Amino acid sequence: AELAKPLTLDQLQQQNGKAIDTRPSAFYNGWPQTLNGPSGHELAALNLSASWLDKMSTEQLNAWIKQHNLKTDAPVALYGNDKDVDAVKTRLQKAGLTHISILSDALSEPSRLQKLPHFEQLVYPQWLHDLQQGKEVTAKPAGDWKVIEAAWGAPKLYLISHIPGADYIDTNEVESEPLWNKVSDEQLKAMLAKHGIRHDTTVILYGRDVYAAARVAQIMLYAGVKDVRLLDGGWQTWSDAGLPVERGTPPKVKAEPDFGVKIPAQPQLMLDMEQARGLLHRQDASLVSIRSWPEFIGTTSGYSYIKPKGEIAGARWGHAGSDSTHMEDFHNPDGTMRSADDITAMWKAWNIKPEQQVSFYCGTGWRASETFMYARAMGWKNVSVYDGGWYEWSSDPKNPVATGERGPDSSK
Amino acid sequence: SSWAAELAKPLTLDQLQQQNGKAIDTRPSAFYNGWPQTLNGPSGHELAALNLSASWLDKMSTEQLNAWIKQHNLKTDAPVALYGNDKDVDAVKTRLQKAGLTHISILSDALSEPSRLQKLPHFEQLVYPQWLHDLQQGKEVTAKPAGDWKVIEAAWGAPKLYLISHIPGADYIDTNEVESEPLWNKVSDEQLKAMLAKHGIRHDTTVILYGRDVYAAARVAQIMLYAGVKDVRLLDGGWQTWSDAGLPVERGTPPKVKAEPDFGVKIPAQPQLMLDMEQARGLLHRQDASLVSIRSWPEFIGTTSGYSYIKPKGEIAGARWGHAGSDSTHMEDFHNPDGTMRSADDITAMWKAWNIKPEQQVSFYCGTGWRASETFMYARAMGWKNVSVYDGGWYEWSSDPKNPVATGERGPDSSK
Ligand code: NA
Ligand code: NA
Repeated sequence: AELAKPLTLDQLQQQNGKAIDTRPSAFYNGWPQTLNGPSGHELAALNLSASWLDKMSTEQLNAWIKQHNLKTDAPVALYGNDKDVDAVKTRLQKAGLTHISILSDALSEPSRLQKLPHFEQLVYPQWLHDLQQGKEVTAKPAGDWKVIEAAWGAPKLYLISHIPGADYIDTNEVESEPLWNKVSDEQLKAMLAKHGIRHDTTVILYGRDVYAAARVAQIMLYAGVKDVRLLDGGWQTWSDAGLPVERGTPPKVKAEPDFGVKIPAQPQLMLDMEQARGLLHRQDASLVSIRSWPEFIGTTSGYSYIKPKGEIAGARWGHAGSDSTHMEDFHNPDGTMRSADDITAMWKAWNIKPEQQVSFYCGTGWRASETFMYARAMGWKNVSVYDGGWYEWSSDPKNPVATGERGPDSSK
Repeated sequence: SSWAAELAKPLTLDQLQQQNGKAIDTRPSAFYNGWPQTLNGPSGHELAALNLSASWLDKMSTEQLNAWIKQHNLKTDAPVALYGNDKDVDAVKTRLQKAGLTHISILSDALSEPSRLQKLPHFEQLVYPQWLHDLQQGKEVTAKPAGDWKVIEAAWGAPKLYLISHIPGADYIDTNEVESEPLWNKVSDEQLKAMLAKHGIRHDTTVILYGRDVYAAARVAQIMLYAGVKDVRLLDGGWQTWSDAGLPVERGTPPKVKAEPDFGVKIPAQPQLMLDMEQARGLLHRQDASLVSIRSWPEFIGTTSGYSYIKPKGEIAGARWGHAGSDSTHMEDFHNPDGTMRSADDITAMWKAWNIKPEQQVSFYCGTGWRASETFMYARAMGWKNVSVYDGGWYEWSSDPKNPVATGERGPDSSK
């Protein structure tokens, strides 16, 4: 049961061990725990939040151990809040790790920490609550800000409960028939004015599902809202935190008829079909499929209304989830974004790399929007979404299609 | 219900793991162990997958399948997900249903992510027939020998069955060429030097051994490794697998071999792969070392010596049981129904329950070293870094009545 000898970061390194940060990911990502506090995690630290443990079965934990290459007898040094450290210690002990210490000097040198380059784009609930209350917070919006729930269709679960002061966006306001591509620049301008968004309004989006808010978020970035943020993990994190809620219909919003710049200010953030096709078979560019494996291999289209099966020939698999409405490969057990290191490694194995021009697509753009926001938070400088995705590509039977089981080599 | 016909829904590995289910790899063990099905393709199995090859099924009775199911603790109702080719998955699915498993799915994303696969760290040391045939015929193969290579059949005595048939281009080595009376220990370094030269083997010749019995070839292989042949391999499951694959064969006496008088390194280049009695005794009563008995349970408890010409009964005191087989000449505990090496995960668990672990200095012995060489070759392929054979085994140990002897039913605690 007892911990082994405490180790400094230097000693752990000399012993080829690994540091495990037991704090929630928000903090691992770069959010300081208190104002002006240390930002980020120790060099090469893994993230295993004590708060995830009740949603990790024995086999999930075993898989996480293997996937992070924890050798059975190599030292692991835990840090963070003392209850969390103890809870993680116990699980790792049951999982059969044999040399568990605390990292004694964890977080003591702010200048050697690593962070998500734009962690401030993935907010967490306590921070949003403190912002609302007028408490001084890290990376405060520069001016006006708005919080907005996004979902498909008329307000429904929002009427039962929502984040206080939250406006509501029906996804149908930003996308439509016949392709489920974004609506016109003109329609986006009307939409932005109506919800009182100017180019310098910070917009904080959340949803029951992260991908609905990400979809709206990426479109607003395209249109020209400079500061657009997501609630990491979506509404569930706010619910689980037991923060206050409001109910009923969205309150009247004051229109902002002058956006302040020409829409679209960032047109390069969205590719069309020919542009997407132009990325294929290149070392310096990647067209990334954010589709489930059965979609990628052609077992299923993933969608009721899409008849053709298969994938974009030359698309590099970026992973996704179990079907077209889930994103498990990008999520911690609490629904927040997996560690940037992990996402980076998963993408690298498929030759998808930050120096490339990278464009994500899926069935119609939702899952791709989610990975786009993460890539942006990760500091990836040339990312975009190919809106039309498989629905568009496969509408033309001349377009090259791949099917069957294959690996990274097959998308050179 | 018993007429029920819906397919259990496919599961991702993430899903199987959420539910603490079991994956079952229906491929032949060579691919389970890590051999890729295509040059540069995925290598190995999904984490903690079991191996139940479709090709074993016609050699597994109802009782054997039931014992296998129970040994791997497949709960009647817990999710089981299969993968492999369609014909194999279906054959295995049908047998598992007839044994009464009820929640049987396909693992829909099996092998889709090479980096999470598990394999023998040196799967290439345990070759399989199609690989060798392809090598012979100038095809591209995984883990190709670096330079010259030789295939060699090993068996006790002069060429018998070898004259009826053998692998094409196989030479033949009588085990009497590597070991002899009075102890049945390896012959001297000088005689090994002559043995190697006469068989055309230099330190950088890849040697591929097989026998009608795996342990004959393992015996010769481990001695060659000790001498300093760097790349030594076994045909997994021995001659029988080549015969069952229906591959071409050759007949008659062993062709002449070009002598190779210069070995190229001092023999022995790896002396630490063989222990003497004193070195073996030095492993006893340790947490960081094990002296491992690869003998049948009746040998281990003193019911029988296991041998005609060995009178004392019992076991080296403090030795740890590493399993073996039903009697002194079989190895069921290390074999699949096709004769190939049983799963590394199972062998690892079986050793661990007797406090035999990869972190230890580990030395295997038996009566005279044959079975021990077999397990040595497996632990080597499993990537165990400090393993050896204690050549003299029970025959040498018990020849001196002063050496302490253990007897009777006992567990791992009696070997601390
Ligand atoms: Na679209
Ligand atoms: Na011997």
